[PDB]
Amino acid sequence: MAAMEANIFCTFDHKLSIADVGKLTKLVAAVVPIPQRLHLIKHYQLGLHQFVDHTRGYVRLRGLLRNMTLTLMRRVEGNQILLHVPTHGLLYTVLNTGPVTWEKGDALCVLPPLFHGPLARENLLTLGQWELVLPWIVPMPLALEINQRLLIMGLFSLDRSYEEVKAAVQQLQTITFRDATFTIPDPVIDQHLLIDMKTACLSMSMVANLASELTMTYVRKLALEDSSMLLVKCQELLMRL
Amino acid sequence: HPGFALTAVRTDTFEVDMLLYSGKSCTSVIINNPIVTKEERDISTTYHV
Amino acid sequence: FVDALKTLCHPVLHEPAPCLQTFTERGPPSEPAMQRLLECRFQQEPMGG
Amino acid sequence: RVASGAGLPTSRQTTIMVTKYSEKSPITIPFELSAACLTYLRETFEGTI
Amino acid sequence: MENWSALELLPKVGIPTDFLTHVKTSAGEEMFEALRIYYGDDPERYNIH
Amino acid sequence: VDRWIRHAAGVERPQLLDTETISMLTFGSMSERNAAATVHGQKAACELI
Amino acid sequence: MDARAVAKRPRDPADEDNELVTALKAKREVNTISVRYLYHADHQALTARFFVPEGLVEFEAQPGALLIRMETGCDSPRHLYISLYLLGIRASNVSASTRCLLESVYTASAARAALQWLDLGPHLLHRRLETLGCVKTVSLGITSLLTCVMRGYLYNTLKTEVFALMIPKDMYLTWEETRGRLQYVYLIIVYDYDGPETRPGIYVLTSSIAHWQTLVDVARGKFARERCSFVNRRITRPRQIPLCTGVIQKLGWCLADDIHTSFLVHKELKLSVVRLDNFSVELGDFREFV
Repeated sequence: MAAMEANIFCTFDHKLSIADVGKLTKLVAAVVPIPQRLHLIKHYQLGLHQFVDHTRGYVRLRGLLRNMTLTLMRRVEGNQILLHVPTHGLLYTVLNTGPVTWEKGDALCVLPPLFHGPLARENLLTLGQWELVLPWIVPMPLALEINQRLLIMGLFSLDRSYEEVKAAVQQLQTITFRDATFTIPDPVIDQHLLIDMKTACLSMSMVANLASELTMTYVRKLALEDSSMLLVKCQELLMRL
Repeated sequence: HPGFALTAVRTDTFEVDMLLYSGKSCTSVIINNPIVTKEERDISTTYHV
Repeated sequence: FVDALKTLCHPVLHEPAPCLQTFTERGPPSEPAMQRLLECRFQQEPMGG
Repeated sequence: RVASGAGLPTSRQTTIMVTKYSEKSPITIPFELSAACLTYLRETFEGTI
Repeated sequence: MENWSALELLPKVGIPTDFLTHVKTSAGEEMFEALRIYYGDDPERYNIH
Repeated sequence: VDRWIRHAAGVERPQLLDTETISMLTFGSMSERNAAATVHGQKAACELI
Repeated sequence: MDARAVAKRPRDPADEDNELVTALKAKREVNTISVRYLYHADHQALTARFFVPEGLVEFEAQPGALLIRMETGCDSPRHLYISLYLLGIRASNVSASTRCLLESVYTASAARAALQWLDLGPHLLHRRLETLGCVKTVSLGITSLLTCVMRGYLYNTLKTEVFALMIPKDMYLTWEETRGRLQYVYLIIVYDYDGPETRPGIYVLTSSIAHWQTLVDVARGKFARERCSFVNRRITRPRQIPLCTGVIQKLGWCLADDIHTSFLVHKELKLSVVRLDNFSVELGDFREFV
């Protein structure tokens, strides 16, 4: 066949205001995925919007976003966009779409956006009932704790009264990474979390049947002999003795 | 015969010829010169125009 | 009717939980003329006496 | 607008404005050349029939 | 959106029109993308900021 | 009851791993082997109790 | 640093005469060797020569076949370079007819050593192997010196022909019903546990999936049987610490239109194998998983 293309041209169909083509000129070198990967793509397949559904689930997005072909936008103009498919190991600039500030040397991750809450960006590039959603690029630690929060929401959801789950989800969704707050957009328990519940409980239970007699006992051995701040809270999570 | 009745619907596809009509200078079609992008697949070079 | 058995017998034909949500969501009608239809009080009573 | 009669309300003139727009629709055609075809196209070996 | 006044001031070419259904119908049934009609004489054309 | 319904209506054991059901919830796999020999062509019908 | 100097287009090496020609033009000496044009000068493929004893050449004379090192104990034969086919005799996936078919083909002490060194170790198979890439340009002597690609396309010298990856048909598997425009090839060893020994079952699983998490999620689908048998052995035997139940390593990619059946032809022994045609090699690494 024709091999996978490095340069991909995107064409909009809806009439582009002189105001809005200027948003894409400021949107250059952004991380925009496509599922298709042909040479002359439609605008419909740009970005994450096509995967919005009535389910309104965040994990569906986290899961479908993993399969999409990440592309870096390039050489925007009237009538044309030129997405580039990056090659592994080669350098690229990356525009900072999200509010999160990027430390030097930090690794980055791609997760669907987490709206601030009270405020939203105006320059959505909505047109024809087609909004331009793009995935957030976040530092690795924030992308870790967003998933840890989501999984804890999924594990706590079962075996708990539905009113208790409201109180937990009301706080598990807000994240104060790097002094900014963020909120997961409609995190919902689903089948997509259910299979991960099964794999997490299975791996975490097979962990319990692999630690040696001394490996579990090390904390007891440590606290009975030496104490520090780290050990105080670990004495707490150990429930009783 | 049970109490209810059925009202099956059924779509049917017909292959067909179609006659378009369009007036003189109904549309202008502005064009530019075609451009030739090139890639190298170690084994071959595909170009697109 | 035997030919229809592959769809008359599917559970989604025989479970009204999806229908009850849409029926309860709208709720009682606001019209006064429907009101005579609205009110009847089924009340469980012990069989002792 | 035609002039109105006695006892009938008259017609105020009505300016109208409208706008047409262009629609974008480019095309693409790939042709590929095998590296064997390019290597003989430029490089020449011992010139042999 | 589309700026109107400068259309009512810029020398326009002039062309015999043709639309089935009196222009006001095709302005009323949204035949064209952008449109506006004013009945009297909008003094907005005279204002030049 | 499910065994006896599947054996009567003539469809049986459509069991797909949970990884595949999650994918079918979107993509909708083409889970129908075609006839050994179709002399007529595409077919369809629907059903409204 | 002049304004024109940044303005210059990048200069491709073919536009400049070869470095040997740049010396000979300066010093004018004329050797018998034809340094007018350098061969192998356009090769994104990276390669390595491996001496492989003549007992393992069979079914590798055809260009395109995995090379996998196999560490075994004894310091004298530090390693040994198994093909993918030679490893099929040990696999439980392979047909008994195919297994008894190709097992006759490896009737050499050098190859039988491989079965012995496979049986010898208690530790799991996936540990001992390290994939090296694919055969091309068999030296074909009393001791073949196989050229093996570490990265890039397999093809002839002069790019006159593209060697194709050959994967024996019993190992080849596809999860999906609608193939993507491009799809990655992964090699998958999967232990199914059993009393006397945990017998391995090899597979090669082309798929458009690239993400590791989604890939292993779909993999546990078919391998639920082996995974549950691993969990069952975990409780059946105390003080037994069996580890991972399949292992996946990214083997490269192919365009998924290239895939089609074929057969290898050797010693008048036809062998049905799937044939990825323009298979670029991009090695990964074994990734343990439950």
